Order: sequence, then structure tokens, then C-alpha cells
Amino acid sequence: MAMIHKFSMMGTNIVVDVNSGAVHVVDDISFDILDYYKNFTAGEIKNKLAHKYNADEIDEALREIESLEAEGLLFSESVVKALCLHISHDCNLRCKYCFASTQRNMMSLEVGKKAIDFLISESGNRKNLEIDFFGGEPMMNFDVVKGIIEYARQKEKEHNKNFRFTLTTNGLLLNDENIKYINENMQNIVLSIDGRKEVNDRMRIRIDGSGCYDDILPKFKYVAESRNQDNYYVRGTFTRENMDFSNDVLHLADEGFRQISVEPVVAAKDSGYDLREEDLPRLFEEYEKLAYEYVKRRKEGNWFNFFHFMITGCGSGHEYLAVTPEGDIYPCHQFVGNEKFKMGNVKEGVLNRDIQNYFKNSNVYTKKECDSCWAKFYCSGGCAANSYNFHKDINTVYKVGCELEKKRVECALWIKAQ
Ligand SMILES: C[S@@+](CC[C@H](N)C(=O)[O-])C[C@H]1O[C@@H](n2cnc3c(N)ncnc32)[C@H](O)[C@@H]1O
Ligand code: SF4
Ligand code: SF4
Ligand code: SF4
Ligand SMILES: [Ca+2]
Repeated sequence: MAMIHKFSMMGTNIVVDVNSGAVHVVDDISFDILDYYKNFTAGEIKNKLAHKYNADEIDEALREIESLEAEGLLFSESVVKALCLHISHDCNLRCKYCFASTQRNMMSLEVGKKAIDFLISESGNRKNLEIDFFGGEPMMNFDVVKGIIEYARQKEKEHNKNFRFTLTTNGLLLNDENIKYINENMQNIVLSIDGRKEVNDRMRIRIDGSGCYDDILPKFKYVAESRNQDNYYVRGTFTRENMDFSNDVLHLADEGFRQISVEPVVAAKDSGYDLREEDLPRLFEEYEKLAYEYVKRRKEGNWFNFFHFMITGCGSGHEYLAVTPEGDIYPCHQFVGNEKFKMGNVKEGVLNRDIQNYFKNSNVYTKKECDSCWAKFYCSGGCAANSYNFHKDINTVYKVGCELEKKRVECALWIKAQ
């Protein structure tokens, strides 16, 4: 499986050798060489490239590319650590693209602590433990969150562990007092806002239809600077309704957000919101359009971090598990619908292993469609929710949500070239 990927993006030619991880910026002549190198002689390539370059400059271009091959940078040849807590399945929003379009109960405190104990028991001897407060809207049940935190740190002393708490909130229930507590206790907070106001208020709406932009932007802007524009990010979701998502990222940057994350929709088949292949040469340009601007404001007064350019696996189902409010264990937040992937309850606290191993053995070596790919050692490993939603199987590639990430890998590699 000796292969390379070749791309040229905004006046530069970069090459990736997949097994090595080596990255090369190359000139036009050696860039056109690799169209023929592995299958043609040095004598055959002269007659081929005898309209743009001449024999000597061709051979010198062969010289080093044949030495990178000789150097070996061309053609080279389970323990659970995090729990996604569903502190609530109720919510005060009705976002179109969200799975919570279906009941409505609150995680009890006794199920929370049975979630902390389950994590410690299955953590092996890993010291760093992650607890994500998620679900519907966790702040609707903030009493329990404070109780789970105060309970975990009593356990940190006894079990030689360390808990890393993150919250993800729609914004509506942040106030002066819970924003204090959030910054002396949560290591990271995720703010859900979709960017421009017409885009956000289009779909992050309440039961009545009214939006949430005007209410969350004031408190989001502040939580960011209360924590010095770090240890947070604003989390946006672009669907078919806003494929110009670059302005969404930059509008959030213009409002003073250094840490921004904008991602495609997951498990959005047959909703009208998912992105199709026809949109791929539409979504690509704004990724490139984005990667250009981050370099443009890299060292200037303005600057912003886009999470998907910052360069294992995602871990859902073997290293990362979601806990329903009743204690039920699921591979991730996106699977608590499907009952077949039910893996146990944190009360009884014993984990189903062969669903766990079924998920652990779904990596870039396992699936046949990945072994052909150039970004296998650069990828997230895919999204199991997207695979089962588009093909009812955890181990077949979801072609769109995949060429998106390959372009982000291409955009992240390209930023580091400057
Ligand atoms: C599921 S919500 C739960 C936490 C909290 N209520 C909030 O929105 O911040 C967390 C994040 O997941 C994202 N999300 C919801 N449904 C999604 C979907 N179908 N595809 C991709 N992201 C989604 C939303 O953008 C939201 O920011
Ligand atoms: S707020 Fe979070 S949970 Fe409620 S709908 Fe919007 S995304 Fe789903
Ligand atoms: S990108 Fe999709 S296909 Fe290429 S490796 Fe990562 S997951 Fe497998
Ligand atoms: S499966 Fe898809 S959605 Fe569930 S965690 Fe891994 S990536 Fe996020
Ligand atoms: Ca700690």
C-alpha cells in the first residue's frame, strides 16, 4: 500500500506520502513528474514532458524525487476514557437539524454518580478522565451537574485520577452566577451558535418559532473574554441552507471569537439539510476561502482559530460512550435512538463487550474503502453515526462527509506550508 496524494491549492504544489506522513512542497516540473514517475522510465518521461521542460531540468527534477524515495519519504512501504453525559433529554429549543425531534426526562443525581463510578472502574490506569455534559440542554438540570462534579473530585483524591469537565449549552440559561461557577469548574465550554443571525435564527428556534441569536450573542461574547478567549469555542452547524458557511466563521470572528468551530450535519439523510456530492465543488471553495483568511490574519491584530484546521480515532463505542439519563450506555450521543447498539446501564454497570469490540475494530485498516485513501493516517477515522445513517452499517464510508474532511486535511496541510 505504497501511495501518495498530490494536490495544488492557491499557487503551491504539495505532496503527501501516506505511510511516512512526510509533506513536500514541490515546483511545477517535479509536480508534473509524479504523474508518470512510478510507471515510466526517465527516458519515457522526457518525450512526455518535451513541451514544457527540457531534458536537464527534467532529470534534476527526477534527481531529488528519486532520492526522497531512496531517503524513504516517497513510497514508504478496551479502556474507556470519556463519558458523554445526557444530563437532560428535555430542551427549550427545537433545532431542525437536531435528533431531539422526538421522553423529556432529567438525569438523576444517583445515575450521575453511577456514571462516574462506571468511568473509574473501566478507566484502567489512565489518570485523565473526561466528562461531557450534553443531551438536550444540560443547564435545564444544573443541580445534578454541580453534584456530579463535587462527587467526581472527591473521587480524584482516592483513585489517583483527574477529571476534565466540559459543558455544551444552547446559551439561553447562562446568567451572571452560573457563568462564574462555569469558569471555576468547567475546563472547557462549547457555545452553540451558527454564525450570521439570519442563518442561526433560521433553525435554532423555539417551539413558537422565534430565534435565539439576540439572546445568546451577548453572553457568548462575554464567557469567551471572561476566560480570555481560550478554553472554549463557538460551535456552529452548517447544512444545505447555508453552504456559504465561510462568512459564518468570519462573522463569528468579527464578533470577537478567537475559537470557532463549524462542522457539517451528522446523520442527516433525507432531511433536506444534508450535503450532497453536487455541493462538494461548492463546499470546497469556502474551506479554501477560509484557509486563505486564517493565514491572512495569522499575525495581524485580528486572528481566529478554526478547529478543523488544527492537526488515534474518535473513539465512540469503545473509548467514548454516552450515558442516557436512565443510565443506559450507548456508543455516542448520536446512537441513543437505536436500541440494537444498547450496551448496558451504568447502574448495573457491566459493559457489553462485543458491541464494544465491534466498534473498536472499525478503523482505517479494517474498512476496505479506507485502505485506498491517502488521509487514513490524517483522518478522524470517520463518523460511525454517518455510516449507519446513510448505509445502516458502521463500516462503510459515507462518501460526502469524507471528501469534506480530506479537503480540510488538504487545507490544514497547506496552512502549515506558509
Ligand atoms: C446536540 S446539542 C446538545 C448540547 C446543547 N443543548 C447545545 O446545543 O449546545 C450540542 C451540539 O450538537 C450540534 N448538533 C445537533 N444536532 C446535530 C446534527 N444533527 N448534526 C451535527 N451537529 C448537530 C449542535 O450544533 C449543538 O451545538
Ligand atoms: S438546543 Fe442543543 S439539544 Fe435542543 S435542539 Fe438545539 S441542538 Fe438539539
Ligand atoms: S477519510 Fe473516510 S475513507 Fe479516508 S480514511 Fe478517514 S475514514 Fe477511511
Ligand atoms: S460517531 Fe460521529 S458523532 Fe458519534 S462521536 Fe464519533 S464522530 Fe461525533
Ligand atoms: Ca482536577
